[PDB]
Amino acid sequence: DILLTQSPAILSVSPGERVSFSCRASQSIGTDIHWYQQRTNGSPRLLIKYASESISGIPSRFSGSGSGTDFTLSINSVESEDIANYYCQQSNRWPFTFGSGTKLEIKRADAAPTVSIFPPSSEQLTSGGASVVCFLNNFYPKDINVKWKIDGSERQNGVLNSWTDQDSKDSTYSMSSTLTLTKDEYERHNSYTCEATHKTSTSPIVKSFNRN
Amino acid sequence: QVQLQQPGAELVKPGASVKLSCKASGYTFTSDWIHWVKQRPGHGLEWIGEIIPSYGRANYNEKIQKKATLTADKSSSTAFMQLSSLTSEDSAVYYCARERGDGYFAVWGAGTTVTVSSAKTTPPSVYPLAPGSAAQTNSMVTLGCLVKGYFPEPVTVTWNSGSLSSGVHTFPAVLQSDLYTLSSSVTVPSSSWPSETVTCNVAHPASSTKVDKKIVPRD
Amino acid sequence: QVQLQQPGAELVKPGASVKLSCKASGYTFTSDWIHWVKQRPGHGLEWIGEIIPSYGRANYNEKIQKKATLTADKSSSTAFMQLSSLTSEDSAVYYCARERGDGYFAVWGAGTTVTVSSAKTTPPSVYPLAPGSAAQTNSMVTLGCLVKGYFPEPVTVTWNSGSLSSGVHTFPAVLQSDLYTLSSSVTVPSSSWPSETVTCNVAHPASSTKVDKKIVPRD
Amino acid sequence: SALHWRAAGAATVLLVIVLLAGSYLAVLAERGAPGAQLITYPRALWWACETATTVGYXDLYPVTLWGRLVAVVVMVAGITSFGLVTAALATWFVGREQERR
Repeated sequence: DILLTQSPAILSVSPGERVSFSCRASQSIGTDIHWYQQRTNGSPRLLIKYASESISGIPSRFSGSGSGTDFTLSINSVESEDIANYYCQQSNRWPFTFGSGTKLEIKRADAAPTVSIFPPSSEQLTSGGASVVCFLNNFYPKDINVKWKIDGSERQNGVLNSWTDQDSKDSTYSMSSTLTLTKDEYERHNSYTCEATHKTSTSPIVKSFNRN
Repeated sequence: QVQLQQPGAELVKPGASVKLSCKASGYTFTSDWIHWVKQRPGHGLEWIGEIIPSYGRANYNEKIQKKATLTADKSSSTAFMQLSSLTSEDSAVYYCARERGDGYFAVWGAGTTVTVSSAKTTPPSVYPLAPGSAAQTNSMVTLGCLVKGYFPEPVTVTWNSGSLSSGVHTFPAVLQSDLYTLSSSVTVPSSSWPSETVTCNVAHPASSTKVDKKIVPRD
Repeated sequence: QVQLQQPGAELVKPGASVKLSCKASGYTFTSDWIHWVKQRPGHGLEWIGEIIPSYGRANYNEKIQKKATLTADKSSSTAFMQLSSLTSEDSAVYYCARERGDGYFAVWGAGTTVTVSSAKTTPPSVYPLAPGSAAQTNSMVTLGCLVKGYFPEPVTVTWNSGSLSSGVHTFPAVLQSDLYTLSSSVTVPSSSWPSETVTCNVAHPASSTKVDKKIVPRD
Repeated sequence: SALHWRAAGAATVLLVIVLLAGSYLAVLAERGAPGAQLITYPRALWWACETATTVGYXDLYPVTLWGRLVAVVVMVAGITSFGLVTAALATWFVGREQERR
């Protein structure tokens, strides 16, 4: 069963540059290779069929070449919408098989996060419980730390973070930090702080509110 | 028109069984093969098997245990895949794709999220996220909605029925005590809110419950 | 008779376009393919594409961006290659070669130097280089001419229209402030000069300006 | 018109049919066999052509029992047909020249 190898698994390139992904077949398969694109939360999308043939509706930016056991999918001048997972697939011999996958990653200019703290909603407090959400948006690189401080004192119990893959709109990253606690726990407290430490500033960017 | 339609999600208890479907549209030829591809989270694509409707014959991946059984119904133009005796291992997104007998997968289905758990279905709780009264604003403002306490995955969050896709972020869910939770954010021109409504559409397929939630400023 | 004739040089501004030509002579068969090979300085040969005049069909290298478009003109027996939207990367020497449909390149063109710059064409300044009055001489003497301030490349320097090729050296040019400069040297029997004239022929194709320069002793 | 002339043409229409059903059936039979290469219609049609003519280059061949049986039918149909046209050309030449006497 033909083994398709894709290396490297992650490719980092500068905006506008020319990137090339490679597929290695464990035995000659002609030009019976096809390429797919899968963005985050999306389904695969045929990009190139039969190693070189272009599909209708695909930017002229995408191209493919190769024959035998070595194949290449290239992107002349990569851009944000191209951030996704690329796969190859062969139809030379049964059963059809898929490559392991290659993730395209872009290296844009450093971006500072846009912090935003949100007090628990009324309807939420009504059903019993409060959640203070904080959004760190459009920052780059993706390395970032967020500290919680309740009434001046750092908090930790009940905090659940969540990061997003590189955005296909601006090549940045974003994260959501949440601090949950029952109404009670939320009642006997006034100030809630959300701090963010990032490469862009030697000083932390913070936001906070008071359940006046 | 969406070429292949599949149920957004399916929940199955360990050892149980579920039958996924895929309804096709557009042109249909005798040379059509419907394929099923399995994708585990964070991982790649895994060909499961194929079937040729016009004839009713199916083939399966030998390199893996055969949990699937393929069948086709010519009248209703639907292909089915019977998954049996499941386990946490059989939990992932299953795609169906059509191939015109030429080797590549022209079109894919949105995919059906399958979850194998002893848990219980649970609709998500949606709440607004408007700035704080003391939060000064620039030329842009950020809002969002909090979806929590739901099961199983997934949930599809849109802003103003998709007409506001730009400036939207929907963070990955986090599992805890058998209940996922995620948040979505949006950024519209500060001056355009709340002059112009900004609602949060949340659909939870696994329970057939869609719910909106207008985002207005606090008192 | 030179089988394939190509313009010595071409200058193009970034983003612009130029159309190179190649006029053929000698026998011509229906089985003739004209190929274009691109060579960047200090590097090797890179097949760009091919065309079959008698039929007008062309094929191109897939492993590289398609800047070229091939066309042929049966009447004037000329093959053309339209290079478009150029950049510093597309700067090199382009060869055309003929293949009798048997796989090897029998004959090549002299090659057309293509330069992609925003600069401005500039003919070269030629000056003599006769020994110094106090320079004793052996059985041989050395002369030369200085070509400087020209753009773009290249320049073809010959001594006495090539009849003195032996004992000649033409150093590689050096770029500076958008103006190349090079020197050529010659060594003839000391006793044969200046009894017998020694001139320096310098041709600068990119500007269509050929100029000679007699080399006589100083005052 | 004439029997032989009709049987020939009938052999040709029948050939085209066997060629197409051959392509379909070959893929149906070969798909499911590891390593099988006769698995997409366009090339299976080209396989059928080179089999019916007997030029069998291979560049493609069946490997399953049913694929081989389908191959056997295409071979025979092609050979019978091409052989039914030779007999029609012989009947034409004989019957004709017989007048040129």
